[PDB]
Amino acid sequence: NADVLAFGAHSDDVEIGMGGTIAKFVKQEKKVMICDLTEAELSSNGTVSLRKEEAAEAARILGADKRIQLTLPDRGLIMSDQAIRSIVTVIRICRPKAVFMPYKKDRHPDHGNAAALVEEAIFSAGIHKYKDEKSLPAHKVSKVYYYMINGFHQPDFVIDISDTIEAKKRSLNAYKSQFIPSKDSVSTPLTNGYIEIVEAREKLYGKEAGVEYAEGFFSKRMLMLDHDVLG
Amino acid sequence: NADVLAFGAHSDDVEIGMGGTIAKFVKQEKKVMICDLTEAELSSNGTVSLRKEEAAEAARILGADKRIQLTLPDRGLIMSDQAIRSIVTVIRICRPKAVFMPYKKDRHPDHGNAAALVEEAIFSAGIHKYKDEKSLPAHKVSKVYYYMINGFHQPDFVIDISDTIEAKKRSLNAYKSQFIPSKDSVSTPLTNGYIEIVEAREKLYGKEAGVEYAEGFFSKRMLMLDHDVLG
Amino acid sequence: NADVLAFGAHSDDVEIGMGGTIAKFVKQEKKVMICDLTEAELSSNGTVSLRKEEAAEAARILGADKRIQLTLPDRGLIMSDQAIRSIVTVIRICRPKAVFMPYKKDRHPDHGNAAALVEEAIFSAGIHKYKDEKSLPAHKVSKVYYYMINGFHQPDFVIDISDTIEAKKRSLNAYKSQFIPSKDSVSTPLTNGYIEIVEAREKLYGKEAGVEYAEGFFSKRMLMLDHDVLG
Amino acid sequence: NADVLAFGAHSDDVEIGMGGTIAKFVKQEKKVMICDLTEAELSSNGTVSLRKEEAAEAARILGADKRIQLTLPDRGLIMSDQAIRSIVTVIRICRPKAVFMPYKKDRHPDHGNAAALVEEAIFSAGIHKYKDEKSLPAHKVSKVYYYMINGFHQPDFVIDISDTIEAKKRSLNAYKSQFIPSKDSVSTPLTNGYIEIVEAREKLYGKEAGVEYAEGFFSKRMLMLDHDVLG
Amino acid sequence: NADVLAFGAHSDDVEIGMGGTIAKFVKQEKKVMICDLTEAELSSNGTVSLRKEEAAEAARILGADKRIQLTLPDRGLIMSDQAIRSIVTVIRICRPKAVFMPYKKDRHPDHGNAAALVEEAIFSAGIHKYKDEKSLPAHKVSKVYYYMINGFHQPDFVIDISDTIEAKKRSLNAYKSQFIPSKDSVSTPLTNGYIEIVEAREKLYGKEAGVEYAEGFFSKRMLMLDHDVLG
Amino acid sequence: NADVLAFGAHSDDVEIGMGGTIAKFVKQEKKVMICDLTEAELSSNGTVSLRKEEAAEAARILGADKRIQLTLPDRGLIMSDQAIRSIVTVIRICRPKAVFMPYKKDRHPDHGNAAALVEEAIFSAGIHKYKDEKSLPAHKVSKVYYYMINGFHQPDFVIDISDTIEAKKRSLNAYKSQFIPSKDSVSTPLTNGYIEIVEAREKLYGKEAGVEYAEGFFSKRMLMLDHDVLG
Ligand SMILES: O=C(O)C[C@H](O[C@H]1O[C@H](CO)[C@@H](O)[C@H](O)[C@H]1NC(=O)NO)C(=O)O
Ligand SMILES: O=C(O)C[C@H](O[C@H]1O[C@H](CO)[C@@H](O)[C@H](O)[C@H]1NC(=O)NO)C(=O)O
Ligand SMILES: O=C(O)C[C@H](O[C@H]1O[C@H](CO)[C@@H](O)[C@H](O)[C@H]1NC(=O)NO)C(=O)O
Ligand SMILES: O=C(O)C[C@H](O[C@H]1O[C@H](CO)[C@@H](O)[C@H](O)[C@H]1NC(=O)NO)C(=O)O
Ligand SMILES: O=C(O)C[C@H](O[C@H]1O[C@H](CO)[C@@H](O)[C@H](O)[C@H]1NC(=O)NO)C(=O)O
Ligand SMILES: O=C(O)C[C@H](O[C@H]1O[C@H](CO)[C@@H](O)[C@H](O)[C@H]1NC(=O)NO)C(=O)O
Ligand SMILES: [Zn+2]
Ligand SMILES: [Zn+2]
Ligand SMILES: [Zn+2]
Ligand SMILES: [Zn+2]
Ligand SMILES: [Zn+2]
Ligand SMILES: [Zn+2]
Repeated sequence: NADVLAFGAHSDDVEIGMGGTIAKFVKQEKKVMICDLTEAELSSNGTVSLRKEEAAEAARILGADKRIQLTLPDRGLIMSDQAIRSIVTVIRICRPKAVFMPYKKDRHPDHGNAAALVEEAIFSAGIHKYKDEKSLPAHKVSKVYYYMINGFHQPDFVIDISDTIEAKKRSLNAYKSQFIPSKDSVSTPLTNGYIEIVEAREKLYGKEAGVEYAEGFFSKRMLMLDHDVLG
Repeated sequence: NADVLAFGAHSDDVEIGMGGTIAKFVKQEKKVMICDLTEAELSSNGTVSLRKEEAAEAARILGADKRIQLTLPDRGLIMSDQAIRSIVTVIRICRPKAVFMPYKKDRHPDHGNAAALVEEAIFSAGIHKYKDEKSLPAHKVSKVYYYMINGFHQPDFVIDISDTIEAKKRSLNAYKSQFIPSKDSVSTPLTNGYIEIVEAREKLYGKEAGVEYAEGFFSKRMLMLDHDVLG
Repeated sequence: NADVLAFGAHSDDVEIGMGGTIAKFVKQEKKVMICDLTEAELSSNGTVSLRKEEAAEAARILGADKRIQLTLPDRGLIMSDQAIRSIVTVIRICRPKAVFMPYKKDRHPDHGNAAALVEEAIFSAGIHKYKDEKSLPAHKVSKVYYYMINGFHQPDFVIDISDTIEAKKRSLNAYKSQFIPSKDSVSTPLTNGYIEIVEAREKLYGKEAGVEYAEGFFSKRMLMLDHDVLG
Repeated sequence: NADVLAFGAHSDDVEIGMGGTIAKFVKQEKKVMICDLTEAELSSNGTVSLRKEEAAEAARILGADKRIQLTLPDRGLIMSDQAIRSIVTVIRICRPKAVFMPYKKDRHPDHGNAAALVEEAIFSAGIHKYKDEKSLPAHKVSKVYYYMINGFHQPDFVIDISDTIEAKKRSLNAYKSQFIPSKDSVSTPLTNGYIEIVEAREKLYGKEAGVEYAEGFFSKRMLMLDHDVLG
Repeated sequence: NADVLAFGAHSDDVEIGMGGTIAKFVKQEKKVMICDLTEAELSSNGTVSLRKEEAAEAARILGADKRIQLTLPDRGLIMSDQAIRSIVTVIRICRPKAVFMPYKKDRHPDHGNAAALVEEAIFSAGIHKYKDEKSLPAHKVSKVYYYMINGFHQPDFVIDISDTIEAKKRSLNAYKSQFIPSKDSVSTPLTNGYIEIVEAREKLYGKEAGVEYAEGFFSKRMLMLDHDVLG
Repeated sequence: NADVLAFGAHSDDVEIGMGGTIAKFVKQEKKVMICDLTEAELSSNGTVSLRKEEAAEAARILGADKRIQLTLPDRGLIMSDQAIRSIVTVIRICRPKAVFMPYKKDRHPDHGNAAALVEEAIFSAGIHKYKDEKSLPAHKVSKVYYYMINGFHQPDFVIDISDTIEAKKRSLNAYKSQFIPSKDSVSTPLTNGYIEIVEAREKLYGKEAGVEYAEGFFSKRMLMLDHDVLG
C-alpha cells in the first residue's frame, strides 16, 4: 500500500519534476514508489546498465521504498492495449493513494505519451473485470497529479520543497552520465547547465508562493481543499 | 484579526456563493466577518431596512462574527479612488488572513465590478504610505479567493460542505423578500426556484469530489498545498 | 435515411447525454438511430446479455427506430484502421443528417477514444474511394454534435428537454443493473445517486436558458443559425 | 417593440459587422432599430453633419425602421453612471427582443468600451427601481449578440447573408467620406480597400458554413437551439 | 542541407498553406524541399499518376529543389513506430534548418495526424541511438512551424507574400484535377471556388499586417526575435 | 523620432521587464526613451526625490536618450480622458516606431492599469482631430509590445540579452532604496532577493531559446516576420 507511486518515461524524469516532493513525503514517513516505463536505451550518454545503477542511487538518496523497472521501448510509447496492461499490474501491486506522472506539454514526446498510457492504466486498474498479467484485484487511485520535466508552465498548485532542495540536487547529481560532461560524452540539452535551470524554475515557483523553493503540479481531477484553504 | 473577510456586492451574495463554507469555518472556531459593499437599494423585492434585518439573521444563522455595511451605490460600483479607499478601511480594520469575493463571470455586472474594487483594495491595503479614511496601518492579506453567485463554472478547487448544507439553506431562507413570492412580490430570477438551483450546483461539485455537497472557488494567487496533497 | 445517429461507447452513454433530446426528436417525427461501439463486457455490474435487454428497453422507451450493436472492445477503443472502417459502415447504412457522440472531457477514457474514432469515420464515410466492409456509397453527414456523459462543462448550446425529462429518467431506469443496487451489485460511481446528478446538471443548464431542463452540446463545425437567432 | 436594436460606437460600425443580417431581418418583416453612441466627431475624413446624412442613407438602404443618435464623446466612452443611463433610455424606448453590439477584441478601443457600456445598460434596463432620464418601465432583453468590426475571429455562430451581400455593400458605399478617397481625404485603414476586406471575411465565414457569404457573431448568454439543430 | 523541408499529408497541402512563402524563400536563394507523406490514392478526383505529374509541376513553378514522395496510406496516418521511422529518414537526408507541417485544427484528420507523426520524427531524428532505415546520423532541426490548409485561425505570426501571390496561384492551378471541374469530376470542397477562398484568407492576414497578402504560421517552440522586433 | 518608447507605472518597471533589451537596442544605435507614468510617491522605501536620482542613474547605465516623468498618481491610474491625453502628448513628442508597456497579468494592479491607459493613448495619438495638451500632430506607432514585471508567463517571443545581462543588473542595482535593505528599510517583495528572481526568469527564457539569458514579450498586434523565420 504505497502512499505515492510516481511514474516517469525514463529514470531521472521523476527526480527532475518532483524529487524535492518525494524527499519531503519520505520525511513525513509516507511510502513512495518510483516506476520507470523504459530503460532509456536510446540515451545519447551512458548505457542501460550504468543508468540502472545511477537510478538506484537517486532512489536511495530520496528514500524511495522501491524502484520498479518496466521495459516499454524508449521512443516507442505508442498507445497499445498491452502497454496499458503492463502499467495496470504496477498500479494494482503498489495500491497507491496518489499517482504522479509527467505533464504532457514538453518538448520530449515520450513525456506526454507516458502520461496518456498512465491515465488509461489508472482507469483500467479500477475495473474488476479488466484482467492484468498477475490477475490482481481492482484498485482505485484517489489523487492523480502531473509534474513538469522540460516545461516552465503556470501550475495548478505548488509544494514547498525549501527543506529538501539539497536532497533533490543530490538525486540529480547521481545521474552523472546524463548531466555531467566526460571524455566520451556528447552534447545534449541535459549536459549544458540543466540542474541549474531546474533550480531556477523551483526558485521562481517558490517566489509565487513566498518560500525559497517549490515544485509545480497539475491536477485534471477536481482538487478538494480543507486545511490548506486557511493554512 | 478575522481569519476570513467575505465581500459581496449585495447581502445574500456571500451566502449563495459560500454560506456552507462560512458555517464550516465558524464550527472550526475561525472568526468570519462579512462585508456588503451596497445596501441593495435597487432590489426589485423588499426595502433597504427589511433587507438589513434579513442579512443580520442570515449572519446569525451562519455564526459570522460581524456584518459590515458599506454604502456604495447598487448598480454604481464604477472603479474610483474613493470606492477603493472605503474598502481599504474595512480590510485594515478586520486584518483578515483570507479575503473572499465574487467571481467576475456572472450575468450581474455588480459582481465583477465588486471583485475589481476589492482586488485594488487588497493591494492598496498593504501599502503603508496609502492612507485610508481611519489612518490605519498596512495589512497584507495572505489568501484571496473567488466564489460563484449566478455562475456554474469549473472551479479551481472545492470545499466539502456536506455537514453545513442545512445551515446554508437556512441562511438563504432568511432572505424571504428575495427568494419567496408574496402578495406584492415581482418575478425575478431569484423568486423562481433559485435556492434549489444553488443546491443542484453544490450537489454537482460534490460529485466531482466524491462528497454530497461542495462549494467551488477560484484563486488567482498561486495555491501552495501541503496536507491536502495526500489528505 | 436517419435524421439522427447517436454513438456511445457503452449502452446508457447516449441516454445519459441526450435521452431527453432523442425523445424530443422522435416526438417531432424524426428517425433516430443509436449505435453502441462496445458490448460493455467489462461493466462491474450485470452481464453482456442482460445489458443488451436493458438497452433494447431504453431504446423502445425513447422511441429510437433501431439500436446497432458493434463489438469493439470495452477499454480497447485504440485508434485503428479496422475500428474506423467498422464505424464507416454504420454511417453509410444510416445516412444520417446529424451524428452525435461523446464529448472527450470525461473521466472515462473510452468516451474520448470513441469520439476520436467517430470523427475519423465521419470524414472517411464521405470519401467515395474509401471502401467499407459492405462496399457502400459515400455519405456526407451535415451536423456533428458532442453530448456530455460524466462531465459538467459549459456547453456551446442547449436543447430544451423540459417536456421529455420523464422519458429520459424512464430510459435510464431501464438500466437497473447499472444504476440500482441489488444483492450482488458492487459499488460504482453509477450506483450512488447518479440519475439524480444527471437531473441536477439538466436543471442547471435549464436555468442558464430560462427553462426547467436542458441538455448541453458542443459543435466543432461552425453553427449556422436562422430561426433560433430571434426565436 | 423593436425585434432588434443594434448599437455601434460610430455610424458604419453596425453596417460593417452585420449590415447583411439587418437587411435579412427587415426582409423577414422584423423591426430593426440602429443606435450610434457617438457622432464620430474625431473621424479623420468628413464632418459630423455629412456623416449623419450618410448614416441616414445607409439605414434607408438596409430598411432599418429608426436611427437613434446619442452624443457620447468619440474616444471618450469611459465607463460612467451617466453614460449607462443614456443607453438604458434607448433600450427602454425600443423594448428590443435582441440587442447587438461590437465584439471587444478590436484594434479600436471605442468598440470594446461601447460593448462594456451596452452590457451595463442591458442589466440596468431590467431593474424597475433603476431610473432612466425618461422614467420608463423595466425591459428585459432576451437575446444579446456581438458582431465583428475590425476583427477576423472564430465566431460562436454565423448567419447566411448570401441573399443580402449586395444590400450590405450598398450600405457601406453610402459612407463615401469614410471608404472612398477624394481630393481632400487623408489615408486611414478605412480608405485602402476596406469594403473588399469585409467581403473577404464574410466569404471565409460562408465557406465554414457551406454558403457564399455569412456574418459571424458571439453570445455570452447561453444559446438555446431548436429548429437549427437539424435545420 | 536544405534550408527548409515542408511536409504535407497530400500533394497540394504545402502549396495551399505556404506556397507564397516557398516561392519567397527560393527567390532569397534558400534550398526548399517538399515531402508528401501519402500518394493521395483516395482523392475523389484524378489518379495517383496524374497527381504526381501535377505535384512535379507545382514544385517546378515554386522553384522547390526536390519533391520527396512517401507511401504512407491516405486516411491511414495512424501513429506507428514504422511510420515515424520513414519520416526520420527524410529529415536526416535533407538536414533542414526549418521544418513546416500542417496545423492540426483542420476538418481533415490526416492534417493533424501528419503533424503528430512529423513532431515524433523531428524528436527521434536528433537521437543518435535511434536508427532509421538508411542508418543516417542524428540531425537537430532548429525551427518548427505549422501552416494552415483548411483553417482560418488567428496565427502566431505572418510572412508577407505580396510579391509571390501570383506564383502561389500558379502552383495551385497546376492541380487541375483537384480544383477545376471537368466532364468526369465529382463535387468536393476543393472544386467549388477553393483557390479564391485561400486568396481571401491571405488578403485578411495581409490586412492584419499592413500588406496585400500574408500567410499565417504557428510555432510551439519559443520564437526568438532580433531584426524583426523593430524591422 | 525615437526608435523605442518604453512606459512603466513606476521607475524600475522598464528595467525589470526589459533593461537587457534597452541596453541591446542602444548598442545597435537605436534611440530609446523611457517614460514613468508616476513618481512612485507611495513606495514603502525611499522618497520621490531619491527615486528620481536612482532612475536617472539607471537610464544613464542603459544609455537611454531621455527619461520622461509624468505625474499621474501612484495607485491612482484609473481610466480617465485627462490621463490618456497626458500620455498622448508623450507619444506625439517622441514619435516612436515601437512602444513597450507592462503586461497586465501581474499582482500589482498599476501595471495592468498603466497598460490600459497606454493602449488608449496609442490609438488616440494616431487620430488627427484628437487634441493633446501641446497641439501636436497625429503619430502612428508601428509596433506595440508588453514586458513582464512581477509575472513569469509563457511569452509570445523572447529577445536574447545574453550580452547585456550585466548592464541590466547594474541598472537594477541603481535602485538601492528599492532592492537593498538599509537601517531604515521595510520589508517588501522587492527587498528579499528580487534581482536574483529576475535573473532566474531570464535564465529560464534563455533555455527555451538556446541562449544564456532572454527577456519575454507579448504582442496583441499581429507579428510579421521576415529575417527571423530562418535566422
Ligand atoms: O532531449 C533530451 O533531453 C536528451 C536526450 O535524452 C532524453 O531522450 C532520450 C531519448 O528518448 C532518453 O533515452 C533520455 O532518457 C531522455 N532524458 C530525459 O527525458 N531526461 O528527463 C538524449 O539522451 O539525447
Ligand atoms: O438579477 C437578479 O438577480 C434580480 C435582481 O437582484 C439583483 O440585482 C439588484 C440590482 O443590482 C440588487 O439590488 C439585488 O441585490 C441583486 N441580487 C443579487 O445579486 N443576489 O445575489 C432584482 O432585484 O431584480
Ligand atoms: O466508471 C464508471 O462509470 C463505472 C464503470 O462503468 C463504465 O466503465 C466500464 C468499463 O469501461 C463500462 O463497461 C461501463 O459501460 C461504463 N459505464 C458507462 O460509461 N456508463 O455511462 C463500471 O462498470 O465499473
Ligand atoms: O482607425 C480607423 O478605423 C480610422 C479612424 O476612424 C475610426 O476612429 C475614429 C476615432 O475614434 C472614429 O471617429 C471613426 O468613426 C472610426 N471609424 C470606425 O470605427 N469605423 O468602423 C479615423 O477616422 O482615422
Ligand atoms: O475533403 C477534401 O478536401 C476533398 C477530398 O480531398 C482530401 O481528402 C482525400 C482523402 O484523404 C485526399 O486524397 C486529398 O488529397 C485531400 N485533399 C487535400 O487535403 N487537399 O489539401 C476528396 O478528394 O474528396
Ligand atoms: O509590491 C511591491 O512590489 C512593493 C511596493 O512597490 C510597488 O508598489 C508601490 C505602490 O504602488 C510603488 O510606489 C512602487 O513603485 C512599486 N514598485 C514596483 O512596481 N516595482 O516594479 C512597495 O513599495 O511596498
Ligand atoms: Zn524523460
Ligand atoms: Zn448580488
Ligand atoms: Zn460509457
Ligand atoms: Zn467604429
Ligand atoms: Zn491534404
Ligand atoms: Zn511598478
